[PDB]
Amino acid sequence: EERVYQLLPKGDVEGMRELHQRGMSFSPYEPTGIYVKPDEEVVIQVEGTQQIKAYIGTYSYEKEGPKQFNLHPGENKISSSNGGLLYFYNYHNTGEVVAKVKKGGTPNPLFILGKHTTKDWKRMLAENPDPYAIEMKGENSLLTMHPETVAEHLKQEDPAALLKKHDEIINIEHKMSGLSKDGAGVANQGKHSIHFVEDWYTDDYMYATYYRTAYSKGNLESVLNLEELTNDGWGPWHEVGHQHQQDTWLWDGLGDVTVNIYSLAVQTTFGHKTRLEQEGRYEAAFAYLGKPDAQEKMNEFEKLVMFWQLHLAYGDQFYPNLHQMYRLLHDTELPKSDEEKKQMFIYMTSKVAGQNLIPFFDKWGLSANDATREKIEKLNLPKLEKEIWLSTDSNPIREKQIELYEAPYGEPNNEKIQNMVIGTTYDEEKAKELVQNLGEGVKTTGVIMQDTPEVGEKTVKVEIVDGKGNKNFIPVVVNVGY
Repeated sequence: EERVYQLLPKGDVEGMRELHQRGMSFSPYEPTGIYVKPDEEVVIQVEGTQQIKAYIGTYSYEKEGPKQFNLHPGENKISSSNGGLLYFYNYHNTGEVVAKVKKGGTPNPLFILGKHTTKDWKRMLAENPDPYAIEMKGENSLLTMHPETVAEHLKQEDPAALLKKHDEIINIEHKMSGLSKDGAGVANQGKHSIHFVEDWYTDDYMYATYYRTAYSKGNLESVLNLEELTNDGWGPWHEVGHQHQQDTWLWDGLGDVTVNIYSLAVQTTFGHKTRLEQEGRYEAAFAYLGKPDAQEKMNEFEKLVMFWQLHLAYGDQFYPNLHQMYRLLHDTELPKSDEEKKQMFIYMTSKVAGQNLIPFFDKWGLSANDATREKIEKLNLPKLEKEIWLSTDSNPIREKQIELYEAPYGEPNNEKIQNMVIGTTYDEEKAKELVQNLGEGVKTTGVIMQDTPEVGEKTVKVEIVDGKGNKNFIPVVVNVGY
């Protein structure tokens, strides 16, 4: 027969990662529900002008990593020694690409939310007894699991409710990161989903890396059981949070601290008490509240306290604004060491809050130097009027809640990938031609920023600004060269 695919332009995962200042990429996978046997050839033709990429094998699902393929337009034939599930990758930002599989491959269960009913699901399982894998695709999530594991932990008649909840969790963490589906620039979440994989070939408990999050055998209950995902899902919340964690305020000792900021966000949004409160981490942390070497003698979960206190003090809009402001940093102001990251955080949080937070950080053993103190001083920020360093979830000593950052709107010049010499940080005219559809009173500054100075079809950032002084970075695809 013939299975055809309409592959919408999803964009580049690495481009969004650098834009978001995140440490690992989201998933580039577009599931097909086709399984390719080892050393079996598949015939796929690409109808259209643009080319696409393909995968055989699933990240963290087999012993060997997946094999990547560069598919040129028209008829194409590829094969893989290890075999595996077929995926496509339309890394372009515009133009849908038609890809039809007319030879090779075997049907593999793929449930798609908002497209398949319980009837389709029941039929899907019956037609494919004991399959290679079960795949369940939501709006923002992809699940690749072993069938026996799904049979054990899926407590509904279809994966729909499970996929709805996974998307909700992901949307919560996107929001906490100041990322939205229709955001512009540093507020654009991108069009790539988060991948959840059952890994039978690792000893790690749970982990997160590039392109996916993974869960070792025996530890999938909180991923597939809807009730456990909602009530005891700290695991998957944490791993998803790890893919949101931005490095610019991640110094040594925060690796398993700031990730849980997103975890606490999910836990409270579902109407539950915080892990800090239920483990009494507050009382333990307050034992170091004032100590000169407090930060050194505190553990990972104790340091988490001061981060959550900022959220409770200035409302749900704090960390969304903080994430965005960090993405707007120019190359020269990016912190390049743990010490600089610490000092930067004191300044950035103060600017977001709109208050001098130096005494708050002083109490938690994070002292600002004279340069930082002076830099904050020039902002003429009002003092703290309340002691927010004693704040808990059972005691919300808030401050003035702040508004959400309104980033100026702009679009890439997807009409033609232009030229730019590597190392270009300022060019008034080329920058103007790189963007489209600017908001009222919105213009380019001429500032251009490539996070990782590489030559080729790479993503660079173009700075825009409105009348209020607010700025944004518009990600555009440019042909960089020597």
